[PDB]
Amino acid sequence: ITTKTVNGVQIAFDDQGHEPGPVFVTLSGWAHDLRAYDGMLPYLRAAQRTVRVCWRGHGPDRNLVGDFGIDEMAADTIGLLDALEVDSFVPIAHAHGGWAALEIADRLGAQRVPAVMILDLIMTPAPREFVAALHGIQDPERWKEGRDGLVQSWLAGTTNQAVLDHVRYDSGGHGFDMWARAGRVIDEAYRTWGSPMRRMEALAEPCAIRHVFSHPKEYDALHDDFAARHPWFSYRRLGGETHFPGIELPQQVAAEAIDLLAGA
Repeated sequence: ITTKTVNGVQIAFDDQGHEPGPVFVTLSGWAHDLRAYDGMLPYLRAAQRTVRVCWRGHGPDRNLVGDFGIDEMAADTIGLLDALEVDSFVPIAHAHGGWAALEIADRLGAQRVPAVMILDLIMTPAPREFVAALHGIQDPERWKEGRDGLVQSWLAGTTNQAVLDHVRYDSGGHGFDMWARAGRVIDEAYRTWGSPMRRMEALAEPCAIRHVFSHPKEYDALHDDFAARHPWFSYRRLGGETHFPGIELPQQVAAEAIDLLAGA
């Protein structure tokens, strides 16, 4: 694991592979790091240069950082990719990392970012149960309750050892400060855009987006309708038990990313 100072903050990352073409850039969700992509990584790096990126405050340095959100996540990873002289690249973002993935796509254009894959991101407007949990993890006294309740629904009774180990053992060293911030940023993201589908339609020059998921349940039909209206959009339900398709089904998700890049 290596680090750079980007925008005055410490960004940890991983740089593997030398195949030519667009670079895979992995972006995790809130309160976990590039180990979310340990399963996919052998397949990704065999295919393309692969850069796994941590968010600010998520690297080995677990000091509390200044408050930040989606605009900073985007500017940090862009500044990192500029420093690494990465040209065109394809973000792979887990759940609400997709908000930053889309902000990055929107900032650089379709030629510098020709595709984006998103993993298990709520595509409807935010359910009220969700918003309720986004406020419970902002609760100093009961943020742990909120997390366990989010986690338990993310697992959905799974037996997949990789997903179990990642949630139980591989996301330590975070607390109220980061979980409350995730509550703040995810809540404000739905409040501002309505939904990530609305977020996508606001892209001036939409690149190729693919949403890969196992958890929403409502509707694939909302996806069919979105794909039928926008040729740049695709999607695939994976059939996994969990909220973590990249960890539960790493080869299949990698195959999807390699497919998405091939098309674009």
